[PDB]
Amino acid sequence: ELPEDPRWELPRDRLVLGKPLGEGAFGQVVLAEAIGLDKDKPNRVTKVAVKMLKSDATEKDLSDLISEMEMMKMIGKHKNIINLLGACTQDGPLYVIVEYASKGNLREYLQARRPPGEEQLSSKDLVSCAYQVARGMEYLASKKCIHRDLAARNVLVTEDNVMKIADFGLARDIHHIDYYKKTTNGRLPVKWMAPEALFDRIYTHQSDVWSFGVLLWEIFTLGGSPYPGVPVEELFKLLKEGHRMDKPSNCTNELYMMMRDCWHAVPSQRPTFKQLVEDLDRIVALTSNQ
Ligand SMILES: *S(=O)(=O)c1cc(C(=O)OC[C@H]2O[C@@H](n3cnc4c(N)ncnc43)[C@H](O)[C@@H]2O)ccc1CC
Repeated sequence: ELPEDPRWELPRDRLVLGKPLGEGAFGQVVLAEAIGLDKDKPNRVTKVAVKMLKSDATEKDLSDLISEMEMMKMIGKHKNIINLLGACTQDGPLYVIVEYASKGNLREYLQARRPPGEEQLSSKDLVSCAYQVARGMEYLASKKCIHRDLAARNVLVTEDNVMKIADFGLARDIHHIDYYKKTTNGRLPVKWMAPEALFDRIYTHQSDVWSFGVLLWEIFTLGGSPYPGVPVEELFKLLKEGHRMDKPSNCTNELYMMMRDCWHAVPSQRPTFKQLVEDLDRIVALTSNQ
């Protein structure tokens, strides 16, 4: 059984479970409606996302879920991250309630708004999106949190087009990861990892800045796939040689200098998220919406 925490505990009959949002091998997430989430307003419903364990689940699976929830509690609230909203831990299965992003992940979001060959994105929108992710990371970095898998897939979009970093409190042991394991879409995660993290198993804020650069590339290609057709072994050889991706079309020289700056071979020489936030702020201001 779990110890109760009156800070986040919500009654089970106050949560109306709905349709599934997706599964995996660890757990599953479902859409739901929560009544009286806020103490002040107990007669209004709020759409939320609920994470739970699956059927044949180990004690390790359960321990990881608890860890994720605990990390979120300590980290605190921020507009550009998926925030914790409550939990059902007593007399039943564990339910972790978080904010709901109705427009899916950033990759999907971008791909659906590409030009034809329903909604479109201006240059300012793209830069604004980048600015939001940098702010989220800046906050997370301030609370000593290292993401380890920052990518477009792990960034969700709300109904009012707000970017929110997801899966940041995840518990994933180093040296147990499969480099050859692919994603649901068919991409390899090793393609977002800084060289030092990929070869020497060293994760830091600076390694997350490297992944942010690949994320910038994903934004300006509207959801492109990095290193398409490149297997793991050839990826290693490209990184050892200093290879860097080419500048996407309809990207300014200034934004492609930023990407390169994030991909600096020496980790101390890349910009911090505090700096990235400042630069993107000035760029958003000067970028056309026409
Ligand atoms: S878990 O730790 O196994 C886990 C599971 C999932 C997952 O099943 O993802 C499936 C789909 O659900 C979407 N999704 C997750 N969280 C949200 C929120 N808050 N709003 C909307 N949609 C959400 C995913 O984007 C995916 O399509 C994901 C992550 C974990 C943690 C490692």
